[PDB]
Amino acid sequence: REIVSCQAGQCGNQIGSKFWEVISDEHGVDPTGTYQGDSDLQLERINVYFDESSGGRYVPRAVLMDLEPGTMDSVRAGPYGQLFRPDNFIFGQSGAGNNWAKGHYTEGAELIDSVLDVCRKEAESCDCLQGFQLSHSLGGGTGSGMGTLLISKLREEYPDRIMMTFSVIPSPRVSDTVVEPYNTTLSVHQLVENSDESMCIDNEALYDICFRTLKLTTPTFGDLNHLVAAVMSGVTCCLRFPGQLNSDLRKLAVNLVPFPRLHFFMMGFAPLTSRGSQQYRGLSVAELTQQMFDAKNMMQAADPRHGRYLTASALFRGRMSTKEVDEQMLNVQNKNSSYFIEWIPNNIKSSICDIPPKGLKMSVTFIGNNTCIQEMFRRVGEQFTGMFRRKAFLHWYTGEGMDEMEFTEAESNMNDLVSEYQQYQDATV
Amino acid sequence: MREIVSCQAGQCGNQIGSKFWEVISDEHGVDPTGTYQGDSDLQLERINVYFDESSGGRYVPRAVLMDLEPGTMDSVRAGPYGQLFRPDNFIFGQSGAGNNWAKGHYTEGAELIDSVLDVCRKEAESCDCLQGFQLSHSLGGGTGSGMGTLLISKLREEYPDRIMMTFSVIPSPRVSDTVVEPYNTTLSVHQLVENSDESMCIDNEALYDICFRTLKLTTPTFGDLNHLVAAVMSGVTCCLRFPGQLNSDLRKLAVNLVPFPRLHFFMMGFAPLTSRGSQQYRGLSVAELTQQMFDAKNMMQAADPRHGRYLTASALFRGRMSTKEVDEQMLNVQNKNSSYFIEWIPNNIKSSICDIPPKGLKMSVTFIGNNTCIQEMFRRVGEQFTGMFRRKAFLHWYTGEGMDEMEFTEAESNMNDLVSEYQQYQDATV
Amino acid sequence: ALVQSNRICLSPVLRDFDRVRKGIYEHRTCTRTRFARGLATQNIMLPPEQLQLLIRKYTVPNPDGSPSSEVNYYLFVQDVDP
Amino acid sequence: RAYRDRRDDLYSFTNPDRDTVITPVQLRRCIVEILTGTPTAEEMACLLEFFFPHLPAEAYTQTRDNGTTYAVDLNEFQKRYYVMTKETMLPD
Amino acid sequence: DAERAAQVAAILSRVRHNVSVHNALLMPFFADFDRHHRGVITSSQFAQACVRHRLPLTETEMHTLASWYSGVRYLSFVRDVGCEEESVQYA
Amino acid sequence: VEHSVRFIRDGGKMLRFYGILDERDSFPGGMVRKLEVMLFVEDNSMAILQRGLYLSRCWLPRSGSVAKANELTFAHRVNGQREPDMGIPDAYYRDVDLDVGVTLNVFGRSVLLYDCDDYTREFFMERYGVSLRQPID
Amino acid sequence: MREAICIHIGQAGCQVGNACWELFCLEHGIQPDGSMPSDKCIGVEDDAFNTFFSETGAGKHVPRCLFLDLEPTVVDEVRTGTYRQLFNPEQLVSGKEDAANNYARGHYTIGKEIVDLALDRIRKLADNCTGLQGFMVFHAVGGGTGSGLGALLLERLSVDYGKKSKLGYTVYPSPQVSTAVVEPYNCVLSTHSLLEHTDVATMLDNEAIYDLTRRSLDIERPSYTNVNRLIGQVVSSLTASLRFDGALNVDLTEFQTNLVPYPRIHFVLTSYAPVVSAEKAYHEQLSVADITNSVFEPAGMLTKCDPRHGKYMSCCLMYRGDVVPKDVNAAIATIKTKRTIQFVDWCPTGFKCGINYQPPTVVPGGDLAKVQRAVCMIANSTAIAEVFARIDHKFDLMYSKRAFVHWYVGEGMEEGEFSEAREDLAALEKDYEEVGAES
Ligand SMILES: Nc1nc2c(ncn2[C@@H]2O[C@H](COP(=O)(O)OP(=O)(O)OP(=O)(O)O)[C@@H](O)[C@H]2O)c(=O)[nH]1
Ligand SMILES: Nc1nc2c(ncn2[C@@H]2O[C@H](COP(=O)(O)OP(=O)(O)O)[C@@H](O)[C@H]2O)c(=O)[nH]1
Ligand SMILES: Nc1nc2c(ncn2[C@@H]2O[C@H](COP(=O)(O)OP(=O)(O)O)[C@@H](O)[C@H]2O)c(=O)[nH]1
Ligand SMILES: [Mg+2]
Ligand SMILES: [Mg+2]
Repeated sequence: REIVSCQAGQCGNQIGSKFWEVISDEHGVDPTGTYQGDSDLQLERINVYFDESSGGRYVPRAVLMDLEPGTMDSVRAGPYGQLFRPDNFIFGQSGAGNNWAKGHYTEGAELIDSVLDVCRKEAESCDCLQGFQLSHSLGGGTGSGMGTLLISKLREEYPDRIMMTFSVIPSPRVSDTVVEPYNTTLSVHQLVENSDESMCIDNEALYDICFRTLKLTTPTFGDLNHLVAAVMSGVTCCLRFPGQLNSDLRKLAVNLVPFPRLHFFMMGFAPLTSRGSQQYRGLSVAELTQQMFDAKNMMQAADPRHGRYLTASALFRGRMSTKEVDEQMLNVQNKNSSYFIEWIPNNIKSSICDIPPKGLKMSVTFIGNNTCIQEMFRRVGEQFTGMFRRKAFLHWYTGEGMDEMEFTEAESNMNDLVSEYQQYQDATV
Repeated sequence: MREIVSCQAGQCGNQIGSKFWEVISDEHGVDPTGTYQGDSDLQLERINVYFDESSGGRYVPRAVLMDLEPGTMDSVRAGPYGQLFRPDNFIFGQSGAGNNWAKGHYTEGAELIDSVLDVCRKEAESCDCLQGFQLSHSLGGGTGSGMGTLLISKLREEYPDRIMMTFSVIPSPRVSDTVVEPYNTTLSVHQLVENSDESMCIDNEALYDICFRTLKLTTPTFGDLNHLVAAVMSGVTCCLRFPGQLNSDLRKLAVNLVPFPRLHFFMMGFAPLTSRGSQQYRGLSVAELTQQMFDAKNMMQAADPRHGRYLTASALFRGRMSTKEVDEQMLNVQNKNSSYFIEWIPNNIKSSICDIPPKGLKMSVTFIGNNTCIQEMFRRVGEQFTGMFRRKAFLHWYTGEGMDEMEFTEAESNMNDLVSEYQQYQDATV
Repeated sequence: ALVQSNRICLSPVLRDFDRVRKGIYEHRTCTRTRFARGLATQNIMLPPEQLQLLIRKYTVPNPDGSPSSEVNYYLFVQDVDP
Repeated sequence: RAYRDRRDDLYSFTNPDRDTVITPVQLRRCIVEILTGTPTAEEMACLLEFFFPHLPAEAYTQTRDNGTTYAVDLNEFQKRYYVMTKETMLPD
Repeated sequence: DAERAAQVAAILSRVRHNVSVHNALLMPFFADFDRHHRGVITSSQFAQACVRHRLPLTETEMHTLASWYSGVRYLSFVRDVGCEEESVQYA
Repeated sequence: VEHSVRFIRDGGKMLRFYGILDERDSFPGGMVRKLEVMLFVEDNSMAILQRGLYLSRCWLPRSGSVAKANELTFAHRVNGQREPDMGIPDAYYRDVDLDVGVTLNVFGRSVLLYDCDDYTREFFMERYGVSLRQPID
Repeated sequence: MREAICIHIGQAGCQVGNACWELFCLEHGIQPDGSMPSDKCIGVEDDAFNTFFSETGAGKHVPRCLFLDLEPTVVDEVRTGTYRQLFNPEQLVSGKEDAANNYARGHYTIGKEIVDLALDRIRKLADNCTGLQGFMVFHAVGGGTGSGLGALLLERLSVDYGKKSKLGYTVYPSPQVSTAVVEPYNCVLSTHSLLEHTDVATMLDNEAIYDLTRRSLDIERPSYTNVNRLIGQVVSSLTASLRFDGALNVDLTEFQTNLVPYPRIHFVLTSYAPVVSAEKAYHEQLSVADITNSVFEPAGMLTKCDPRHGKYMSCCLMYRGDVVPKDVNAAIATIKTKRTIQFVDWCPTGFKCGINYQPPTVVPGGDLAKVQRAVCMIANSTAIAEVFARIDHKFDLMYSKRAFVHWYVGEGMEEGEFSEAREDLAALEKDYEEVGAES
């Protein structure tokens, strides 16, 4: 029933802060944790993401992780930053240094005992813990290293619990470091082994959505985090609110993970339109489906046209009829069968939740397994082998308690995952 | 249900479409606010032909704006009814069209036709029953001609069975305000011939003559010109949008006006059209309607109907009028001037009655004619094109964006064949 | 109200009924049967009581003072359609 | 010779008189805009008193000169430069 | 009209300084506009002549000068602005 | 005649007003728009600038509907008047109409004028001798 | 959007640009300080200044201009004059010593040490422009800087920016009045640059403007001030189509395509009307037909070249102000019926028209009067062969006996450059005759 959230790195911490922005907005929770909602449905499942105190204050089931205390300080200085527990701010004195070696092996592992302690405390507090959620970036030091280490430890401790991750992977148009190849390569195999479902986010696609769709001039990290938090909150709408066809967090996993290695998804939100263009866009299931399956609306920088959809899930929120939410999926499958895997007709789950997002009448979140997710892994592998062939930047990793062959192992794991995606894309009946 | 998706290519097409939506929202009782204020249920009965409903109950036109320059986009948006159009239908590029068919059809238009077709496909899918694509453009321009031809070309394969109206403004020597009329018109007509199931030619010189002698106006701007075009552009869909004693639509018109596939070029006319001083004096009747309808000074072409013979014609009569009377007046005009018509295609004229007249008009009629004298305009354009092409002038521009002389020769041959078909059917005998 | 809703023009049909069969160009009066003729040709279905009331109000009196079988349709047209 | 104002004045635009003197407004605009200096009120008051000894204290912040009633020519400017150099020199 | 007189005097002083600096003759430029040698040119004539001479004057000041010398008495204007060959002190 | 008399005396000069157009309650996603409602006095015609041209060169009807100028009978254009007739006299807003604190019916929407520039104030004082109201928030 | 970068080479180019910018500032309402007062509003279409003026954070408007000269007198005069706060300190490049009225000096010795930072400034201006439409370079081929440095800069711009629009407003030597004796050499040598690396060349010689002002402006003794003001009025009339909205809108490439029939043939003569006397009151408002007839009349022409000796190939007319398309078309029809002017056989239409609703603006104390309507002509005609014939006959006369050639030789240019320049000019005259010849 309960989802416990963990937030690693600067990217993960800010994204989680905006996630709790959205969740408190939806559930009518003040910065001081006092309930102010106008409906009983908020209190009826407030416990999923919140825990009540003696005084009635609702504290998030959130844990914060960073080897740099600056992001923790910024979070506490934020508007809803006072909502979190004080002990969940587990921080290191020395920064992560943008190094997976000392974010995962020496400095990350030294501090990870306390984060396992608080995660255990949250798990004990939960009546029937539905699962774990993580938010981080695969290109950073502590978001990648400590995030993967937490994923591994929590997988070892709770084998039968769903474990979402939200990984902000980089793009050529966004690269603001030189070690994305190394960090991403060292993190992808850990995510493959130890995560039930991994949800990919790319700042390039976020910026493309913010300009081409939202018609913004200066879209900031706040707007990007709001966009990702919309999908994060739309994942668990069926858990937190009733609907004619709800879904737990394991519904999506079981209907979108045909094979253990294939659990990498691409995100998508609808309706998404500029403030001035809301006047004409008629809110309907057909328009929702169109913007859902539009390639540019995908907030992960890949083209679904180049690949074939393994599976899909559309979590609709609002008062809409089931006839259209079924017929639109049938229509898109029939008239774009070339974009879906042939040996699995009816690739799309459709879940219905009664409560729509605040300020909207109907909305939907898209969770999609498509083989075009292999293009980004391929480019990251090319970058990784280009840097690794000449031992570039490798001394930072090797001197901090690492070995040479594990890099080859991680590269081989990425290549195996890419090969599996390609051989399921080109497979024929 | 049955509906038309409109496209506006070039600044000419954009302003014509802006005035067309002026008129259409006037008929359907839609203020710039987009809501409905009409006094009749008949306006809402078939308002989905040109409009789509929004979440708030407002109505948005099914218009796609197309120009490589953003200036006409801004002007149309700033227009009185510019608030109706969807901003995502405003497809424009940074670099101007350069007044070049090659620029508008091969290099600058190719990179924007993807977005244009995306918008058109979205509109078509959203529509319950696609019926027609209407385009408004000028063949004498750069992006009105090249990009419009490209758009209709790529739309033809996507929707082969749906009607294709083009409202092409072909320039005239008296209104020739460019030097590449021959090149652009020649490179556009061969596309239109096989990519438009009904083309409708608008001639500025003749609309100006209408404003000068039929209306007696001294200094008119482009406003009443676009109003004149929009009059017929709206009266074509009269039976589509409103009931009548003899209903029709685009395909009824096309089936009754296109005897052979390559003869689908039409000339337009509107009646009545009187000056204010003589407005109260003249008695509006179907007799005056037909008399002005079959008169050259009311036609919208600088082509002389005496030198041609009407293969087919269509009068969309709007208003409450008697069917026997309209039909017998068409019979009377045929009998009075049988030489002006064609013997081997009897019953040349298409009378279609619409119950609802234009607002403020007791009765009206729109005339669509497949007369032969379009061969005169085709011949003059071909003569100018040959004069330019022999001396090679202004051709390095077109060859710059990848075109070759073979395309120009093929376009000239296509225009020659098109004019020769009309020449054959003018003197063809039973 | 029906007239500005449906763009109703009873003037030509009423004029034709005034001048039909008759060498008189215009008399500005017409029979009740021909008034109902014009309304029906314009497709305005009305109750018989309403039609009788309208023709009684717009009828022209005979010189002796008794009501006649003719309706002053010109005043009706002027009052209804401006 | 003058600061920006709603008036469309060549005096505030440039020095139309084309005369070889420095007015208080000219010196203030020179220090602020072309010398990339940002002195405070007291610093600029001291500078203006050093350059124009007879300028009234209320005219330090004035937005327009009174023609050329308070100005320093080339010789006076060179003398002030030599004084500022003396402040660098050793005592004499 | 004390304010107008003071403004006119200041404008004339500025033009006098500019003309003394430039040592430029204004009579041919101003008298080309006087076709009939009547000593009167209109406000546009005076404006174009002063713009020719590039005198440091704006439109409002220049119209004020034309009104003060009102047609414009360009001869008296040149006398007032003064020159080595053409000044009030010359006579 | 009168046209170029106005071009010489009133030609090219311009009256700015600052206005607020409130659309929040009208439709979802409505935004308050800061506009400049600006009147050419030679033609006596208004344009609106969104602070971005909200409204182009046009005469803005008092009723807020240009339907009678769009009338398909070409009675809207007069030979000697560039201004459309609209079929009724004094049908378009004028400078005497424009004032601070006035809600203009711009084509069916209410734009409230809250401020004017000193040039507009001076023009009104010089020609009509009316003191425009002080600006409002 | 629709940005156009102005370049000003040499003293003539600098002064012409000064007039152009003093016109543009008052046309767009921007004061010489660089700001738009909120008290009064001059223009209705905001972003109209974006073509010529770039917005700043503080709210000012910096011109997209490069005043490049090898000598510092005119650039210092600009730095001192009323437009110092308008113009950026950079893009105001002044050298240490002039090109000495020598094409070789300005193109080979002194121009090579200045073209690098000239191009740096051009790049810094262009990267700001996200929708740049073209370059407009003002210079005089008669002088040394405008010839040599102009050629070098045009070559570098052509090789750097590809096929972007390039309008060279050049003050060609006049048939009889002249300033220098090396002017024919400079004109002939600059022809290489004005042919291969100039999309449209606009002749603006001085005798035509002097004759226009002596007659239609009632000014007995005009000057370079009037010359530059008329040139700036022509430039503003050309650019008003893209700056302001109008019935017929044209752009750089829009008129360049309709104006240049062949790559070599891109020299266009210009004429402007109504150049009515602001000295003259009581002036009747001229009609469109009247102004069109005056423009077609060689009296009101900005180039000293009589079109009756040649034939028009493509005429582009910009009608600014309250202009009716039927006034325009009646004027065009009357012009075509008129027989004193002839067109070429292969260009029947030959008429390009652009109507803009903005009337011309008047500078303070300007010879031009406030008019409702005006029309500017850009005419490509075969009659322009005569000015080339005059200039190269003068070149041959002065070159047959090695006069004034040791300066060019010693300033780092080969003797064969003169011969190939003469051959190229002869080829230009020959192909003008060929295109004017009947088919
Ligand atoms: N239109 C116009 N032309 C000018 C102006 N000043 C000079 N010229 C032209 O410049 C030509 C003489 O060339 P130069 O005196 O050498 O000036 P330049 O072309 O800039 O060459 P440099 O002096 O080396 O910089 C004359 O024939 C004039 O046509 C002016 O103010 N306006
Ligand atoms: N969407 C989003 N991305 C962010 C935000 N902050 C940082 N990032 C991304 O995170 C990446 C850097 O991660 P980093 O902070 O170094 O991770 P860490 O070293 O583990 O803390 C950059 O490429 C950013 O694109 C944010 O607030 N929102
Ligand atoms: N009827 C009418 N014709 C127009 C209008 N605007 C332009 N034209 C005609 O279009 C022709 C030039 O087209 P052009 O502007 O170059 O088309 P574009 O390059 O595609 O924008 C001219 O001959 C005009 O007569 C208009 O508003 N109404
Ligand atoms: Mg039917
Ligand atoms: Mg020089």
